[PDB]
Amino acid sequence: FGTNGFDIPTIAIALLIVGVIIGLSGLILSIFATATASAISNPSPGTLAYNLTHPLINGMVSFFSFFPTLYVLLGVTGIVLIAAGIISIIMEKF
Amino acid sequence: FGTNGFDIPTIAIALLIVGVIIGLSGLILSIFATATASAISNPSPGTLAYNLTHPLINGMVSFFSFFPTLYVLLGVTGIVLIAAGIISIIMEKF
Amino acid sequence: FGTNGFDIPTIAIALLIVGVIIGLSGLILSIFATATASAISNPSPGTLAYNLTHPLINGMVSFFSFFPTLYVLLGVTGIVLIAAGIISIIMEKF
Amino acid sequence: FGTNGFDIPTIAIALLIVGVIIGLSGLILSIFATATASAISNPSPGTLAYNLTHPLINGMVSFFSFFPTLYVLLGVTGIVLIAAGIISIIMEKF
Amino acid sequence: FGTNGFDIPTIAIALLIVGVIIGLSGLILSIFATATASAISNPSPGTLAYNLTHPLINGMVSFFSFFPTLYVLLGVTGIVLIAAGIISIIMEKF
Amino acid sequence: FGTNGFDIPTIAIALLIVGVIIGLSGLILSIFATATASAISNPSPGTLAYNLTHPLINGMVSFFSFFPTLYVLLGVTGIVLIAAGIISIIMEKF
Amino acid sequence: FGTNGFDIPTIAIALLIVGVIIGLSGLILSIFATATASAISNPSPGTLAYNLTHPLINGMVSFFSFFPTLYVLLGVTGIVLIAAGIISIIMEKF
Repeated sequence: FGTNGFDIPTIAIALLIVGVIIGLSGLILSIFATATASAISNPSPGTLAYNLTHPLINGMVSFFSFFPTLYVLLGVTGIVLIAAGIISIIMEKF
Repeated sequence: FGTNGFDIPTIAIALLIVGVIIGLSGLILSIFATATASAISNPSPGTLAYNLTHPLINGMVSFFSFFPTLYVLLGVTGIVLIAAGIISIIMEKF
Repeated sequence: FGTNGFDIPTIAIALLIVGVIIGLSGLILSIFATATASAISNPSPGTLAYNLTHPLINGMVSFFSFFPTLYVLLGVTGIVLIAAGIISIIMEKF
Repeated sequence: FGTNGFDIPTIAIALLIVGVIIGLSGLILSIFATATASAISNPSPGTLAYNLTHPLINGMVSFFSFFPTLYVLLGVTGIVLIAAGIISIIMEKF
Repeated sequence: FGTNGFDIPTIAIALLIVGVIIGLSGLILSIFATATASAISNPSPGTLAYNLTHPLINGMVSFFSFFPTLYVLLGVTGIVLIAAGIISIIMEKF
Repeated sequence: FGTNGFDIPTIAIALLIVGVIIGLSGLILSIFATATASAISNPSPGTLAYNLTHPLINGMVSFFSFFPTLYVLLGVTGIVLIAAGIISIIMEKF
Repeated sequence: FGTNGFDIPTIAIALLIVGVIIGLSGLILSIFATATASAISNPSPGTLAYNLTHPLINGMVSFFSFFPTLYVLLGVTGIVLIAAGIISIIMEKF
């Protein structure tokens, strides 16, 4: 069901795959992050361990704050793909 | 029953396939998402685990909000295909 | 699901890998730094051991303060990659 | 249905294509701009980040304000094309 | 849909591409500039580091102030292109 | 989207590249200059080390004061380039 | 009763096997865990044996809390398998 490489069943299968992978990833990352939160303690505000450890958790927080826009762009890509398929169909179907 | 590549039985079979695949995908994704909801807990509003985990679920929500328009475009594609078939029939059938 | 080398499932898998590795790294570094903090003592402000040891901990603090911006740039790289993929799709999909 | 290169079905197909492409473009640009608005924050009116970032958003606003007249001219072009077709028909049809 | 090289679909696609690229660029530059603002500190008004660092941030501010007019001219170019297309159509369409 | 070598997407990409490189350069130079300021001390106003070291820091200050106008000219170059592109379009587009 | 490797009797037999194995496993693990609960005592809240033994039972509890989602995913796999069989039948049965 297509013209050259655009197959609606293939598109649906790809959507299935990407959705399941993203759900998987969220699950694994949340489960791991719970363990990370459990492991690290809060020594004190101002002794050596604090100076040694604070920037690491700051970097953790920053990167995990960067995740959402990555996911949003990944979502946007699919609309572009389906749309390019539509236009390619229209171009030479008539 | 057609002229070159437009076969109404083939079209009906393709519609069967895509519909069943989409129903399958919805079923699997919902069942998996129920497990995801069960697994992740709500630690607290403001401690480390919250900072570590909140953006992930935000990205989850965003992508799953992107799904509907993808499905709508996928549906729109079929009308274009059937219509191109109709026009191609009319062009050289007379 | 792509054109030449841009595969959304591959992108999601790569995001999974990088996120898990970064969480791992933070965990290991924090656990090791706790041991470092425990091991080294504070001899006195002005005798020989202080002169011998202070610059080392200063360098420790400095490098660990350098970590955050490294992580931020590492996060920024992914947006560039996904975006280049989007543009490459658009260029020859039409 | 024409004389040399003016084909009313071809004209209708071209109108279909351009309309769908323009709707596509508006959709994609709006969805992307929502993400852009979400990503960038407002640091403060007068510190370093403001000086560093304000002209960029000013240029964004300016270019997007330039879009409308581009679209209007693009629309005007079609009337000229159809009209040239009409005149070319009249010239040698009699 | 054109005469020699002026194709309205191609024009719309080009507008899509340029708009998306400009939005991308603004996003990346703002995100990077936030990190730049975070990294550099304010040592003091009059010691060595100030003399060493102030002209650099001055040059930063100047160039980023130069960006807007560049964007405005880039926007102006498209009106010229579409208009040249219109005139070229009119010249030999009749 | 152009005539011979003037491509608006290429221009936007070039602007992206130059802006990011300039931000990079400012970041690296400021971070290095902070270390330079930390390393060198102030011996005394009138003994040997002062005579030995003062002209070096004077040359440092002078060159870094020369940077801003270099950046301003570098910014000016882009307006000239875009403008030459506009004029070249106008010359033979009609 | 199938096409290539999808055999409904084989599927039913596999379901029988997996169900019986899972029931077996639950039985054995519960019977063993009862003995584990009987064997270990509660020395006191704060003497040496408590420090020596508490983390072990904590790890026990954690892993056994991890079991349920493992079982849920194992259950989900079968729906995917049966569904892939259905789609494979439909693809080339017509």
